[PDB]
Amino acid sequence: DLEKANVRGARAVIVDLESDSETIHCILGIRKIDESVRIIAEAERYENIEQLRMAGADQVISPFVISGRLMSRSIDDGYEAMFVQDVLAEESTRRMVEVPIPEGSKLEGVSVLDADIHDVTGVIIIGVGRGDELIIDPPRDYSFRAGDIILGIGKPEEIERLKNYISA
Amino acid sequence: VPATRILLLVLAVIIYGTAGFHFIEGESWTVSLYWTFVTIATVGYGDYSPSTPLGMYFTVTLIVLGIGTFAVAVERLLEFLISRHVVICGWSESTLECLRELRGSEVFVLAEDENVRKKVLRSGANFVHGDPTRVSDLEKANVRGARAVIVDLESDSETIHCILGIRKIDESVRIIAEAERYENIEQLRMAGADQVISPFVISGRLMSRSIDDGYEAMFVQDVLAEESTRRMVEVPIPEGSKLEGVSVLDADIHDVTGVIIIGVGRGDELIIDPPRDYSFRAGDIILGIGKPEEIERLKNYISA
Amino acid sequence: VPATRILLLVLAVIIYGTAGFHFIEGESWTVSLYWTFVTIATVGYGDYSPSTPLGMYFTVTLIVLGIGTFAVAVERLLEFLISRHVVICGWSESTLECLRELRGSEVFVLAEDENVRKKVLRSGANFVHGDPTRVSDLEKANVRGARAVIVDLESDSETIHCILGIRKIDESVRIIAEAERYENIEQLRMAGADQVISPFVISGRLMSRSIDDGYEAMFVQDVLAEESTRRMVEVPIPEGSKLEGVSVLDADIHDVTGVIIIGVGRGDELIIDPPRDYSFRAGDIILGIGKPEEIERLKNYISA
Amino acid sequence: VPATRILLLVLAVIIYGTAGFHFIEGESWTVSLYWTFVTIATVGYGDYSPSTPLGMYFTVTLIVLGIGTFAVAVERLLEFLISRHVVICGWSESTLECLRELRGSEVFVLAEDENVRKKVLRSGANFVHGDPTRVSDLEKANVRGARAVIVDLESDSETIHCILGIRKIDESVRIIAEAERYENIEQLRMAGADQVISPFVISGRLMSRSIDDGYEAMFVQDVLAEESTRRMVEVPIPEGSKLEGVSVLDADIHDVTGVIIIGVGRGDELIIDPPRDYSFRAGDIILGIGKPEEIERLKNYISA
Amino acid sequence: VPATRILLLVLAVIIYGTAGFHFIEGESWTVSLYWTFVTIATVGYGDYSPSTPLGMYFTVTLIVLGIGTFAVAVERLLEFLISRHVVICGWSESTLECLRELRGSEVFVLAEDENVRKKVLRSGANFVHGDPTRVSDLEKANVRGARAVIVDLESDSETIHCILGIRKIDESVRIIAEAERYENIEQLRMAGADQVISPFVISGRLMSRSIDDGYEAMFVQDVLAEESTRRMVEVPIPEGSKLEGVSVLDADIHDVTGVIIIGVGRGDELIIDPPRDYSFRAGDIILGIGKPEEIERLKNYISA
Repeated sequence: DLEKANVRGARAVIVDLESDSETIHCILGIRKIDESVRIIAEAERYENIEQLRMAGADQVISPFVISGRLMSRSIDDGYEAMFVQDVLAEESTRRMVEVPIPEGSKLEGVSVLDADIHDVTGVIIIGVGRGDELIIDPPRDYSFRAGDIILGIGKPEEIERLKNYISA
Repeated sequence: VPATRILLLVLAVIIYGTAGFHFIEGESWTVSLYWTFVTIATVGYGDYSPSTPLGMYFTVTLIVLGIGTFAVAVERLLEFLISRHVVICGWSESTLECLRELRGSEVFVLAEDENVRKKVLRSGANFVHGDPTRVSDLEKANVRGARAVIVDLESDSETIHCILGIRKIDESVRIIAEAERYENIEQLRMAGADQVISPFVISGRLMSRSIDDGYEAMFVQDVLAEESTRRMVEVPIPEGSKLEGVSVLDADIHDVTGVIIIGVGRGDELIIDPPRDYSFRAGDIILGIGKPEEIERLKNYISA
Repeated sequence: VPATRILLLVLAVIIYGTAGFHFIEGESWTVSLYWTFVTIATVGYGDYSPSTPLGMYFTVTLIVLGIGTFAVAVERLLEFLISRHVVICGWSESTLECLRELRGSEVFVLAEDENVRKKVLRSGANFVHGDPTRVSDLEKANVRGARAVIVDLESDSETIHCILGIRKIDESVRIIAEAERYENIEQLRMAGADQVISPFVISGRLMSRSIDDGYEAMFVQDVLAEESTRRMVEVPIPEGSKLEGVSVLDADIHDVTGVIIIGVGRGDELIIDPPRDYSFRAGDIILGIGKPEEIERLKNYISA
Repeated sequence: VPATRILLLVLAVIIYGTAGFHFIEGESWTVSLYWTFVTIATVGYGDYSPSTPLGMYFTVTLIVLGIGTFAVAVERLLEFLISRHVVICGWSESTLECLRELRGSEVFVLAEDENVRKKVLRSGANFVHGDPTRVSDLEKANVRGARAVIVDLESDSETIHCILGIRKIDESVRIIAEAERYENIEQLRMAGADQVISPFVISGRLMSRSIDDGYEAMFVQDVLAEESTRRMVEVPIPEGSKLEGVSVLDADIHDVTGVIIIGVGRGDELIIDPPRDYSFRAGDIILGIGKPEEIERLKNYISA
Repeated sequence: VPATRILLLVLAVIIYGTAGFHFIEGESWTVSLYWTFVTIATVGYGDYSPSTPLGMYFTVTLIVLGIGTFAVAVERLLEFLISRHVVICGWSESTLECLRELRGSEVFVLAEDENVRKKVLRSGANFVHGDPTRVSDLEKANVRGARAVIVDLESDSETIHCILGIRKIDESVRIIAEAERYENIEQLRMAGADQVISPFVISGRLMSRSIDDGYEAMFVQDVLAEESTRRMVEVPIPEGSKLEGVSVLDADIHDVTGVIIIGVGRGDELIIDPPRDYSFRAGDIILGIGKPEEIERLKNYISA
């Protein structure tokens, strides 16, 4: 019944079943068929995240851990929960985006201090990602590479200015 | 048997014994009271004892009627001799991780299931048995003196009922509710919750944004964890600081400190990525991301 | 162990101790009996005690055989020592509010469920476990001597069945029933109910008369609540009163007393807004609304 | 704790107390033993008591080590000092009326529900908790030594399972089963029930024959009741009677006695309204209807 | 109540009584301490007793506060004065028969239900309440030191989850699983099970091979039952035996010993009906069927 639903030709599989044992079983059944498809799982318990990542899921998203950490941090004032719940909605004025660095750009080897993204463009640079790691608030000696992913927050005019600023 | 009834029964035995000994044996009221206690407790010093046949018969009756009554009374007596807090209504996984993050504070848990008391007492929180929708059981768990109430019940109807019960008790306490469905967010805000945290909407948007590459989910689940090098903390601008009237363009907080100023909040409104001519005030809550050394440097920079 | 067997065992110990002390130590039968109680109860005054080696050995045997036996006997004894009524058949919300207003009297609640025992005993009524449709379980709850029986069961067929059972037991008691549907009011009155109260018909009529403005529902739910200023009282006309044979036009109750005469009743009939030619009799019940000062003025007005 | 170990512990306390009092206070071994019992039992007459500081300290140690030990010892001692039947599997209304008709005989009841023990013990039958389909619980209820087992379970599958369990235990006992459906009669006979009583088939045929006038249902429900003047009893023809070889046409039992001979049975076969040339034997069971005077006359007529 | 707290409470009573008697009645500290013990133990010799009204009142207070406290203290004191295991995860029929054959060893049954405790303790195993999928509830049941873990849960996903948890705890223990479907045997072996037993595949193959005549099912269910005459035994070849380097054609086990050589095993492989050129080694396991006399003859045959 997995091979019914075209897992081989797919580009991403999202696994959210009724329990976590069923999620690990379905992830093993998916990895039986296509060993390179992207799997996004969902952990119903905190202990099972390393098991869901060992079983084969590329990205594990645990909603109850995020909910508990946003509940415990909103006792005083909930600016963090407001930030998290408002940056994700595709209706607001500011958007969190991923902008890739093309080959032949103007920022090969350029450090983030000399690049000066926030004053020139207006995009808040919260992280520079590469491969399967994300470096949140990178230090000033961080030299860019062609192939890095810049994760930022800004108005879409600032996003267009950032794409035109890093363009080759 | 209710403790108060046992109290009356033992008092009646005491009156019976004291009056009987006084009238039959002719000892004073005080001696007779003392003799009655000594006898029904089975101490029996023998400094006083009946010397008449009637007194002997009476004493046997007091022994039979009084020793058991006194024994039950003493055992019942044994039982009675032997910032603010946070109240949690309902038991789920979200409240479990919230209770993990709330160590060092006094936490009550109001839940209907009796067989969760072991995990509530192991997590470090006092368990209060009851129904969270009922006002009397809400009241017992000290909703009045709390600083925040966290409501996570099975459905949204019970959550709205709990929020309205808490608003019937205390109109000033903080309610943090959790939405199970998307459309009930505005209704949970209408009932009186101060902030509604909808976890399945966040999870669905992260699962939708994690198709190409999952940097957003990594960012959220990393900065919410208090284990990384960078921490999301809110610094307040104190009364009488160097930053009143100064815009963020004149400030350059990321240039002088190294924290990433991702938002400035006032009251219950937050503006993410504020524009350059946004004038700072005293009381605006700065939401930033940085190392704790940068956090202490930011506190020293915005000082009075 | 059956209580009666424990009784025999303790009596046997008492005989053994009394005869032994009498024969070995030479004290009177009465002193020996008293000494036996004092000893096996572990009181031990010491006014009497053995003075011979045989008596000492005997006393140790009595201690071993008697103290445990007496202890078990007293604890078993503990268990046995430790207008007219109203019977309520079934447990629901209507009987709950009826029990809330009926404080001070003796109420026996007859119900099938055993888990309602704690809430019945906390509301202030003696719980009688049974089936309200069975005749034997009705006779267990003392229906014969009661002054009213309130029937409210799960369906309407069960209510007619319980009414038929009570009428098989007693042909004079007052039965109050609750109808679930409008069609069964005549069947409940034919089966023997002295008054049928239909809550859903009242609720539907109030919900349909509350569309424009709901002063009818406010009037009903304010004069039935015993916390408001005005109360709906029934004031009976005594024999030999001043108002035997006067019309209600000539009597003029409202201006002289302050009460509002909404109706008068006789036997099992009621005349709402009685016309001016209605001549009063003795024994009539006056249904009125007023402040309790006006109620006492009306009561002093209709005196003999 | 094993009783014998408690015995050793109390003996050790007794040795400790007796030797201590003898050596410290200088009383005789016998007095010291007596004092030890009086003290550890908490009797405390005070005829003997310590008079030295060492004796006082020692006595407090004996009190602490000895009173609990003696208490546990006496309570353990307390414990040591202090035709055939019919088994019914399952509890229904049919078994309730069967148990009403079976007064004076020893009846076991094997049922799964624990909350029927009160009505089983009130009806006059011993209650055995268990599952009737399991062979161990079938065995406990003494199926081996019974004379008849009556099976009335919730369905026909459980009834057939119970019949096969009883046939696994005893192949000679009598099983009386009840069919809930019509088509399972031959299967309940295949499993091993000696007679299958299908009540809904009898009820349906009486309800079908009672449309015009209900004389058949009146006849059945009247002659089965042991309250009418006529009774359906089975008389056996004894060995060596006057009726062997004599046909019913030569007999004229209704002419000489007045009973109505409605059937003659042999073994497990019954022929209702037998023809005139049916030759009687010795051992044929005559099924008749008549008054008990006619029954005694019929017994005197067919005698040896 | 913790024993140490009860200790403090009784010490506090002792201080209260001793100081009170000393100051009110004027006896020495030692006599006052002794009197306090004699009184709160309810011994009451009467060698010392209060002689003033204040002392009498005080004594009644000590009696009430002290007798219960002392009683609880002595009972608490009473308490202080007076190969490797196999873990079974889940409870079903297969684990029940496995527990029936595994008598003599130590078995820890880990199960979610609490009502299986009595049948687990009656089958002869220590019950450990928990969830077999959780890692902490696995580590509670001592999986680390066991010699085999038997996993049989409700579904196959739960079985794979429990196997992954045990492999996270221990990488050397032997895991035996039970497959519900034929597709999950390879997933259970990849997840880490040392042996997967599929009962439904064996049952389906035996039911399909029992159409013509069922000698296969009789063979399997007779050689697995340890009540028959023949037993299926594994006989290991020791180091230094007489059969190192001989073929099975030249060894000729069956005529000289009487056993039937159905297969030989090495490591984790098995060769059923091994060909005649198979040369024996040391450490090989011989799987055979025979009478125990033939088994002992084979064991003496393969000696060093």
